[PDB]
Amino acid sequence: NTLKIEAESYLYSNDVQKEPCSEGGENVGYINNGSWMSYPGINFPSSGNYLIEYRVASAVDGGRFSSDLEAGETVLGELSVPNTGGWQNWTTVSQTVNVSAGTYQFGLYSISGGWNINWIRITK
Ligand SMILES: NCc1ccccn1
Ligand SMILES: NCc1ccccn1
Ligand SMILES: [Mg+2]
Repeated sequence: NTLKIEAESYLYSNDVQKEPCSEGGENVGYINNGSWMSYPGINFPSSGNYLIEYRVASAVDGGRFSSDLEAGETVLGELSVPNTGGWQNWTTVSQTVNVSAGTYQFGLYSISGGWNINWIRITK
C-alpha cells in the first residue's frame, strides 16, 4: 500500500515558498540551506522496511536533504537531488528505511539548497 504526501501540504516550514508545479498542483521551491518542512500525522501501519520516494527537480548540482521522524528522534537518512537540468524537470529519488509502526511527525531538512520537491510517496 502507498501514501502520497503533497510536499506543499506541510504544517510548518522555514524559508521555502510554494509555486505552481508543471506536474499539476504546487511544489515547494526557493529552498535554501537550512530550509525545512514538517508533516504531522504520518502513519507507518507496520514495522518493517519502507520505500520512500521523493519527486524532485534541480537546475544545479548539490541539493541535499535529510528525512526524520519526531524532530530528529529517528533519522531516516539523506537524499541527494540530481541536476535534472531545469526547475521543472522532475525525477524520483528514494531511500529504503526501517520504521517501527506508529504515527509520526515527518521532517525534511535542507542540508544544501537549490532543489524543488513536488511530493513524497511511502510504500511498504
Ligand atoms: N525535522 C525537520 C524539522 C526541523 C526543525 C523543526 C521541525 N522539523
Ligand atoms: N535561484 C532560485 C533559488 C532560490 C532559493 C533557493 C533555490 N533556488
Ligand atoms: Mg505537489
